[PDB]
Amino acid sequence: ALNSINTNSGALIALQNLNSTNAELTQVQQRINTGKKIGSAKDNGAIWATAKNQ
Amino acid sequence: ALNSINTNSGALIALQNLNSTNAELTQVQQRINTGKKIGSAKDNGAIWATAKNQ
Amino acid sequence: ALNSINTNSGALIALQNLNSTNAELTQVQQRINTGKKIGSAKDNGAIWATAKNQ
Amino acid sequence: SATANSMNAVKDSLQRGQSTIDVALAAGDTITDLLGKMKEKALAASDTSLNTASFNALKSDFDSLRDQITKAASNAKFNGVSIANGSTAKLTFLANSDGSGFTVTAKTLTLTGLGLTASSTFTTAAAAKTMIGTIDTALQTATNKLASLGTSSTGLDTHLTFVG
Amino acid sequence: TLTGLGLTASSTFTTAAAAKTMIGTIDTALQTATNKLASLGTSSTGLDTHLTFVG
Amino acid sequence: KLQDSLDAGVGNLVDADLAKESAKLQSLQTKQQLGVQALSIANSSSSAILSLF
Amino acid sequence: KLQDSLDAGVGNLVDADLAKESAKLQSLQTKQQLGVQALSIANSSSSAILSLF
Repeated sequence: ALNSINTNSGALIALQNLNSTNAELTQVQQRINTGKKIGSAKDNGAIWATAKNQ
Repeated sequence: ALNSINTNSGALIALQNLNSTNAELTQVQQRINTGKKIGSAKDNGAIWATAKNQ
Repeated sequence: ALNSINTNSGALIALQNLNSTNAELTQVQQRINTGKKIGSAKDNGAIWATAKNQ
Repeated sequence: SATANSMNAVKDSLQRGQSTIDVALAAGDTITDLLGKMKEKALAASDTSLNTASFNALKSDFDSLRDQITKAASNAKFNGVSIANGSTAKLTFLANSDGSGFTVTAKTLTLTGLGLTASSTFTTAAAAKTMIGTIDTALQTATNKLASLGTSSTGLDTHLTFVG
Repeated sequence: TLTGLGLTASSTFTTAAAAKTMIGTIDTALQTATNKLASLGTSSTGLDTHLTFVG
Repeated sequence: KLQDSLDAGVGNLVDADLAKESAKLQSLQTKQQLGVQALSIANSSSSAILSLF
Repeated sequence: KLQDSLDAGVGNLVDADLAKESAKLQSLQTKQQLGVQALSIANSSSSAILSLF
């Protein structure tokens, strides 16, 4: 509703945006820790496989 | 009426003005949270699409 | 107005003055980074062109 | 008084339309990200200095991203109805108490709605060089479709304020 | 597993020529293993994207 | 350099100016409190009539 | 020399540019703090209605 006490749709959207920021922060921490932008097959499978074979 | 107990037209107008203020507050919260004045296709579809392609 | 809740003209002027300070800070950072007071054609086109030819 | 009471159903319909478009925009974020990654795959595969193994790896990534597009488009539903999975040409939401409609044109986000097919791929560097422009067109048409859905959602919200 | 990589539990070489052939055998095994792991990584990223959508 | 200029251009297109949003946020919070107070004043109009009876 | 060029090529393929990650890290930490503040503002919307009752 517009003046609801049961549902806070604005808080749900704010939670989604905070989760997006936290996921970006986790990615940057992995890059700082490994020194790699592609550190596993999850980052980019084709380039990861090429680098492994090379 | 002028001295009615069944209908409060002034309260209806006051409710409309409060809803306007609440919608503006929701917009500003989205801008603070995402850091974006155009964060989705709902804000401005043409500029959002241009920024996506770029 | 004088006691307005819709318009904060003093905040607009304060924002303009903060933007001026930020632009000066960006200029000084470019000078520290390049070691040059005239590092591009945007700083001073005539002296930049003379220095390029020399 | 009965006319004023029936506006509650009109408001319910307009809010339902805004929810349907919200689900479509959430699917469209996934699809535009996948299309940008596929363009990077085809762009890398068009280089002729790659060996065969690198080319095949890029092609396999491209096909897997293409299948994820179908997954994302097929799940874009709100209580059994969709404005983006291609199942209908338009949705019509209530505009007034007489039952006049507020049409929203459907914007298909499936592979066929984007100008692609379930078999789209490249087998050579020249085919990848062509696929670059194909994926460019697909991403452009997808962003235009999502821009129209966002304008429709803003129009529904403005009409809801007027109905109140 | 070894059979999924194109090898067997008895794979080996007994001569220099057999080792020269095993070079290419192990090359194929490493290539197919990296392709398999690349597909698993793409599947994991797809599951994560779908989880965001479901939320 | 071209990649950096394309990214900065996207930022020019879509980014918010947060120093300006801080002013808008404070004034809107004050406006919301005044709107609740004004609705409270409008709600009380019926009570004035009770005095006449 | 060929071994060194293959190793440098692997580094071109996968290594991070840490000077760029430092900027991303600082801006993301500021964004996380602002997101917590924005969620705190959204949480308080219900309290405004208590005044009317």
